[PDB]
Amino acid sequence: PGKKAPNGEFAGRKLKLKRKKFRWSDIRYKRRVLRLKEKSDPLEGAPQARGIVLEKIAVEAKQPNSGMRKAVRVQLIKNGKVVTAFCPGDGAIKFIDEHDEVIIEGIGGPKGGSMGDIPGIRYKVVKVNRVSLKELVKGRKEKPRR
Amino acid sequence: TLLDPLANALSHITNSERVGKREVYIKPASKLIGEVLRVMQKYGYIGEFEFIDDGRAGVYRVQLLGRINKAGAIKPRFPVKVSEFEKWEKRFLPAFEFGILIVSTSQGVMSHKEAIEKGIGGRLIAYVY
Amino acid sequence: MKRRPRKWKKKGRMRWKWIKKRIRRLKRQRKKERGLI
Amino acid sequence: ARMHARKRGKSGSKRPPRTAPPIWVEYTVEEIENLVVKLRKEGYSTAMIGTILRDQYGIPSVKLFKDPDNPNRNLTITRILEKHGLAPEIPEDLMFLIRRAVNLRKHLEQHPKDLHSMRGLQLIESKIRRLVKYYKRKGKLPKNWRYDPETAKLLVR
RNA sequence: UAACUUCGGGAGAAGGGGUGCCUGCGGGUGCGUAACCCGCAGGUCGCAGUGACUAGGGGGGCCCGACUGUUUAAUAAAAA
RNA sequence: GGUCAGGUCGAGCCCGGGCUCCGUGAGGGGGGAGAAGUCGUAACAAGGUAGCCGUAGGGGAACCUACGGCUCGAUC
RNA sequence: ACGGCUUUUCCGGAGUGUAAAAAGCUCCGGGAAUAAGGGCUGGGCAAGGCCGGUGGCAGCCGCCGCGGUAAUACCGGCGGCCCGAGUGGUGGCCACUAUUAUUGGGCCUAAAGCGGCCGUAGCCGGGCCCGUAAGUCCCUGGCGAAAUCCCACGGCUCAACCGUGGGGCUCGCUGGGGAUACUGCGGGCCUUGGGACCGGGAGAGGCCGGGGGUACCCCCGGGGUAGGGGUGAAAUCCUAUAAUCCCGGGGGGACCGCCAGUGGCGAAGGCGCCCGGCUGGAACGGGUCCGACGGUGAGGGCCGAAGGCCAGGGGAGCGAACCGGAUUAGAUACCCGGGUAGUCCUGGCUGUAAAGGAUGCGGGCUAGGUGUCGGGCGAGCUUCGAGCUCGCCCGGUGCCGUAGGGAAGCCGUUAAGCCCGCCGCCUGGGGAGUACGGCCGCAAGGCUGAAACUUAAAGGAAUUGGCGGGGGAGCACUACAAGGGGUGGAGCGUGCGGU
RNA sequence: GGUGGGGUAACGGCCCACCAAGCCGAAGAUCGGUACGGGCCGUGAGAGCGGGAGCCCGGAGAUGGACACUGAGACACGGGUCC
Repeated sequence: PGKKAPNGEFAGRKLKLKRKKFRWSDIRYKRRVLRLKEKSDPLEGAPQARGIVLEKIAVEAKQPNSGMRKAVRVQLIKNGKVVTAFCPGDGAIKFIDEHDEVIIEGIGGPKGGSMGDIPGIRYKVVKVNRVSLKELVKGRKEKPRR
Repeated sequence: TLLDPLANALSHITNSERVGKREVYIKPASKLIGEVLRVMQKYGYIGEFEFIDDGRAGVYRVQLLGRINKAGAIKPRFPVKVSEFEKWEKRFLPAFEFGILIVSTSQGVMSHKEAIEKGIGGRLIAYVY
Repeated sequence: MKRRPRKWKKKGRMRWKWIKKRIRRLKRQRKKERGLI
Repeated sequence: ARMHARKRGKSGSKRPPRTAPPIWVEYTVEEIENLVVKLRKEGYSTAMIGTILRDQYGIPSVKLFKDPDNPNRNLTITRILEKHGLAPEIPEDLMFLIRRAVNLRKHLEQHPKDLHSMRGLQLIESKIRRLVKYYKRKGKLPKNWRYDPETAKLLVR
């Protein structure tokens, strides 16, 4: 309800102060500057991580969908934190056993979180015993022993 | 309160041109306003203008010809060199050499075209197109 | 308390006055538990 | 608009554009100065002196007459008083504001519950401080001059 | 010089350094080179300088009674 | 270069007090997801006592009542 | 499929290359001989409405969405579309995003104007004249290494790469000369903005003091007998110790009925009996006075409904809590009968509201028309009234409306239009105005104020329909009203549910 | 900050004796977090935003610290001493 201020020739200090003050309302800038994601990231800013399978679980699909989604509980070697990782594939869960090391990798959801009808799951299994889960599911490669 | 008599004059001229008036009065008057009006009259944007004494700063009676699309003051009065006129032309004008940027220079008040011809800079005070 | 007039609308939510009363009761209970009285 | 009420009243004087005194003025510069001195000795302020000159003596304004002792200046009531050694010690508007602030404080000490009059007093003190700032900048008041209600009583008296 | 707090306290919380003798200066009140008190620099001795005498050990939780006070003279001083 | 004295820079160890954090702790508090549970029906129509804000007091729960206020109130 | 042709590449040799090797380069022999994968196929987005399998499972899905026995969306086969020695997946930065807005965003109803004023630094500031060149502009010396960037030519086959020249970059610093329009600084002269003063008027503006107005409650006396009150219906309650009701007196505490009006005065909150005293502000008419003294204002100060708290008074009527009577399946309520705090005065604290015009404040400009309040001017009436009617100017206060604005509702000289200023606030919905910390308060509470995690919407305006224990017009014996005969009670015929 | 010195290759509270209360700060002191600085690099039509390991210049370090000898140059990565 007025002309946007300050506009004077010698008001650069006030203009800069106003811009700096109101740039903190931007959540992206604030998170990047304060390193909030690094403070709570289980992967410690890594694109991929390695861990050990603790157990195999199934998750309800969110409404209005319905179905089982097979996932595993993985304890990261980096810091021992326990996360839940999805197992993409028609028969992926069959190829994953107990006490098997796996490579978990982010899921391409909005921002950096979950995707689809499986909230609470942010990671997916890519490699099992240094063998790719896609090739394991498609049958081109045979799972090793470890 | 009143801060920019020149900006008031240019806004009044623009409003009267939009509403279709033929004659306007500028009050209070000043020598900068007179120089600006002289430049616009030379470039053909306004008709005859006359100074009237009233025991005050004075009044300017101006005749309009319906040739102005938009006239406005430039604040802050940015200093500009000879080689920096292109960006201000892009900022304030629709096409190249369309309007005039009224600039206060050390040799007087003149349009940016005459300033470029003389090879001198100044401070942007107005724009008319 | 800061003003959030968007919360006074009753579409799919209970009354803001009673929400405020419940929150104040909770705050007093927490202070009493912490001993600040 | 107004300083505090923010109203847009426009009542005031409308002086015609003039450069010389009108030809029908009977008195001259010397008699005008003598009349100004006589009215000041009678005890009128500058505004009342000018009003009396306009009303009774038919003198439209003293400012229309050129100063005989200064070619670069026009005549003025305060200038005449100061050249005759009768100018007020402090500016008249400041004196009036201080006087009515003192009177209002005297009323308020008997009526402590008059909060509206107290706000009026606060506005009067703000005006006083504005004028004091201006006169300090212009050198019309000593650099150590300050407004204090307790010492304002002696100035009023 | 802490938690806590009734903002008064807790508190001398806790904790750390110094302390003799000799030589000579400075300061306060004072007329005073009378009397009392407070500092400074240097030298020096012992294991130890408030050298004897005089002279608190301290801190953190819980129960009860708010506190000072009174009581079974002659087995109970307390939460009574 | 040994030995005895001072004078300095000074690692390491110990004690006390600040600051930046990090891990956990039986047990409590609200918050969010959960799908086809129990109690009542608070709001949306004048929602069946118009709704709502501020303060205050009560009630298993939505909620109820008192004073001041708005219409983001239907009929008249 | 047939008949031909070369050899980039591959294979085997000779020179040249290299410190010596290797690669490369020139030449001979053989021969198409040695060489294509990755994602995708519902939209966004180019590509199939084909077939086989699963059947709310398995699965897919960045988002919207698909899958329930006729799946173009899952798996597979056959087709196809994109790039191609590359093609997918994840994290990070920029653009996308005018969702960080100097250029260049918003704040009536969607996120957002401090509840309201005074004012300090800062920022922005009226007209003219002279002086200085600090900012500003022009010219000229010393610089801001190279590489990197752009162009032309030249050398490795062209290119990448390198060389020779020109320019740019290092957001600038510094030695001098010139200019004076604007800003800054110093001086002079002004009145337009803002203040001061005078005149006649307007107003529930505020404080203090004194007189009233009915109404209501209680007490006394007289009259008069049986009910009174209250509700949809009742009941609790009052009443024989004489109630409700009428009349003659006494006492008390709140509040100022009609007139009263999108009327008036205040920064806002708020302010209606009369008279006297004190006191604040505004409008009008001013050839009056000062001479830019101005606007907004981070911190800070003052005022601030109701309610609540501390201390002392008062307490008629209402009335949180509470007690009792009703209704209901239940009714901790709505209804009724009582009633403490409170509502009232004095000295203080709290500083909160849908404190709303959901719209910060100053200035200039952009058609009008029509009410009303105050002042002034002109004209006409007059019972000569401080009276009436009409017209004009200024300042307040309403409605309709043109240009224009907006998503629209609507705003539209009292802008939510265009322009010149200043401060405050907003950056998807929750978590949350919460947790921790700090300040103020006797307390209740007030101000400041996040994260982890969760979510694809939340939110606004408007349209069609449907509904309302909303309002109106109508219609109907599968509605009623007025009537005639019946079913439902018994046996049986028949058709259902169940067994 | 000063008056007088010491020391240094050199000026200097760098240090010492004496004399005063100064110096910094809402135009963001002090404290805390992060970080080698620049030429440059990535992106965008531009304004701008983000990064600043590889090459060049400048600065630091040689397991964490503290000391010294020799030399124009070190308190010295492939010399020395102690913890």
